Amino acid sequence: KVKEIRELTTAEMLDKEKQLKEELFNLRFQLATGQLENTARIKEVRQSIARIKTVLREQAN
Amino acid sequence: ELLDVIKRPVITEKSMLAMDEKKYTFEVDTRANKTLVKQAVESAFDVKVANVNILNVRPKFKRMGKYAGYTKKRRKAIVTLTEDSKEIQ
Amino acid sequence: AKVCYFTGRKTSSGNNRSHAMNSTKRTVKPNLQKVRVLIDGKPKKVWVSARALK
RNA sequence: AGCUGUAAGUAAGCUAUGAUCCAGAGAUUUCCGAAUGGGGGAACCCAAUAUCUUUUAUAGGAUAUUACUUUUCAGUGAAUACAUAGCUGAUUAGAGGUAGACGCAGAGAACUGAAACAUCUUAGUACCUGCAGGAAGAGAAAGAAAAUUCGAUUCCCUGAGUAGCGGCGAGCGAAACGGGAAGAGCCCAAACCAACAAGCUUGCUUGUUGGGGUUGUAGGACUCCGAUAUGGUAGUCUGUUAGUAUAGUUGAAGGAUUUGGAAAAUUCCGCUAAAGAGGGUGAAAGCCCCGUAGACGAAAUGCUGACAACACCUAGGAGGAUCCUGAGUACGGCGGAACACGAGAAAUUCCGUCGGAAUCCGCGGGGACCAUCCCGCAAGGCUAAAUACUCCCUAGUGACCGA
RNA sequence: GUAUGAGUAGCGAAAGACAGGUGAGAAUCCUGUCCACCGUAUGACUAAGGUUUCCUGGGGAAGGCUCGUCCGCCCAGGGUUAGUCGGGACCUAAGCCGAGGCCGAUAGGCGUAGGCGAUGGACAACAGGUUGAUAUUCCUGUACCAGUUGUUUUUGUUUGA
RNA sequence: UGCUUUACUCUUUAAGGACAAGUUGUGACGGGGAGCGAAAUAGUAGCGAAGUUCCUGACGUCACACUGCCAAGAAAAGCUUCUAGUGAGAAAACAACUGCCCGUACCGUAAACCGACACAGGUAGUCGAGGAGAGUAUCCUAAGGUGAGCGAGCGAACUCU
Repeated sequence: KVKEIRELTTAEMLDKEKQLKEELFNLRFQLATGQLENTARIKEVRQSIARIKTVLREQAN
Repeated sequence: ELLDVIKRPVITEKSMLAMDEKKYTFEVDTRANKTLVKQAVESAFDVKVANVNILNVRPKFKRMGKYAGYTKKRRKAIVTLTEDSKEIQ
Repeated sequence: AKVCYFTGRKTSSGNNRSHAMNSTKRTVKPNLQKVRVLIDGKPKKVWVSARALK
């Protein structure tokens, strides 16, 4: 789904990284209180952060 | 980095007593100070002053299948408030 | 008195015989002298062998 | 077309938009450790200077720089005027690990043998220490020889347990001719000529370039004529193509019966082979599977060649007045080590100390030394192959092992 | 690996008895009663040292010199909050490392300037309550130290400010 | 103007300076307390009387204060001045905020440390009550803590105390 990520200006990249950090923090707190049938949504957030950082290292030469 | 300070809340039998006097028990990562935990909580939940306290933990044993090995380190954080709540938990 | 600034003279070792050829170990050292010489215009003190003072 | 390691369990999910996996390139890489801002009882603590940050503000957070030594250049600089220590900044290189292996050096034992033990042997071995390299070391005759000669080094067979050395005792122990492996030769210093700088002796003395020049049949300068070509390379991380290494593709041919829980076993009747090597499948399979013979295949990164470019490097003939040919070096005394050679009648090689040559009508060597003859130019450098080893990587083999 | 010795020696200084529990099972676990022992210690607090043995609830194959429903044993959860205490962001003694440097076959040896180094200096909080486990840490009351913002009585950096 | 020091003149039962345990108030309407005690699983939650006089009295504290003796008894920082000095102007007052890293469970004359052991051994410091008593000696006891991790019978030799 990287094709979506290469379309975006460098500000919106950073905005999506901040949104992913917030969602990852809320998924931590919802693990700790015994919830979340969806436990495999966590890898998606980490790997989306990874893909955005690799793209922002690429377009920074 | 300001958002990877806190990991979890500590939900234990003392901590449920601490919920009455606005005192909350979190697991803060190592190499963190008191002042970062103030800054992270205040920029994460709109709450205030009245100082944090910080512990440490020595690890233990477990022996599952005849293989001896430790567990992690920890660091609790017992945070008190002035005027708000965190009725999420 | 370790080495020479000019030649390659330095200490070493060798045997020692005495009239029925028993052998011990010596130290045969060069003659060396501290002379004030001119390194690159600046005067310096350095160890110089008595052979190369001719 | 299944997948989320080891590894069962459940929970959640992903894939025909081609997941999981395989191969070549990328990106990230906490803290310690040569550890390198300062300190330290390693995986810890505390700083400085700039810049950006939260807070009304101080405390807080992040990023980058800050060790030591020399080799180059600045500026600063005095006991002392002049400049030298010294200081400050920038710049270049090092610093530690192995592969318990192979090489070169420094320093260097004892038990043991001699049926004891001092010279001797074990043995320049084990151990330590410095220095590297994929190899190292040695290398282009001051040589081997003794007629009739041959032309850099290294490695193998033979010479041979021979000549020799040894309280002539235990023992130690070569070399040349001869046959093979592989083959390769180059570059300076000197004399001389200019251009610069300084001393302008305004003698031509020193330093810096550029030329010149490299040898024993002596060669070069120097003069005179020439010619102004010919030929090789041990060079480029320059190109164009060929090959190869790191994932892969395809790849032939059998049925039934009896004993079986299960057939590949057995029995009739067939088929294939550039494939009858091997492994697995419910017991022993050419024809069930994975493969083997054979043919095919690389976007990416190396590696090896070939020939283009580019860099180099190199000439004849005659003359012999003058000039040059490696200095505290060769060599001698005294004290020790190397050569098979233990001072012996002892050349040849080094090391310590003290004496101390010649310049082509010259010098060294042919196992003290002299004469004659013969063979060679020391005291300046570089150099591929033939040879030794395997931490590791791939593919294999074995009258090697089977808890 | 298994015998003989052999079901032998030993069971590591002491005072217990009864009633009632729980339990498949009780001298050995729990509760009550009286008796007994130390009491400059067999009582209280701490420095090293040990490294989760501490608390709560379950278990009995092995450990416990017998037994064991029990444990410092096994399973599963959970507890160790500091401006003032002790140490660091302060100082040095014995000793050690030691830029340059002085020596030395290599390796290295020794030392100036500077540092490291408590057993020693110097330094701001007391009383009570609280829990199953922490308490000069948590809360209750009254304090103190070093600072930062916001308000409130002085200028020639000459300095007497 | 700090500090040192010489020479001279006054002053001394003095005056001045420095230090000081410990008392009385406040802190403190507070918590603390013999005993009472429930509504429910609780001696729970909750409720409180008095704080008197004499005797003995500390090497604990003043404080290494004083006298004596010879064996002649650590450093550096924190602290206080005086000037060099850079060099608008802060200096009390009140209010409101800021204060980092590491150790805090447990045992600790022992069953948890050092002895291979749940071992008759060893372990630095502080507190350490009463009757007699010089006393921490000895005998019995308070606060407290323990009753030993094999027993039941019999009451010979023999060995030990």
